[PDB]
Amino acid sequence: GKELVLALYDYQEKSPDEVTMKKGDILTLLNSTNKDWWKVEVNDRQGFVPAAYVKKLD
Repeated sequence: GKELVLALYDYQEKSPDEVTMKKGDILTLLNSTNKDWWKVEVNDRQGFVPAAYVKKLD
């Protein structure tokens, strides 16, 4: 019942509520209620990244 997404691109956080990811990272999806920005967990950090830059795996 987990929810994982694949990072399709690098993304560097540009705001306090964003988080950085590297292409190929496997992120835990926390909140996908917004169509443009998804909240994800990238290890010990959480924050928003662009929804289009990740892909649901499950």
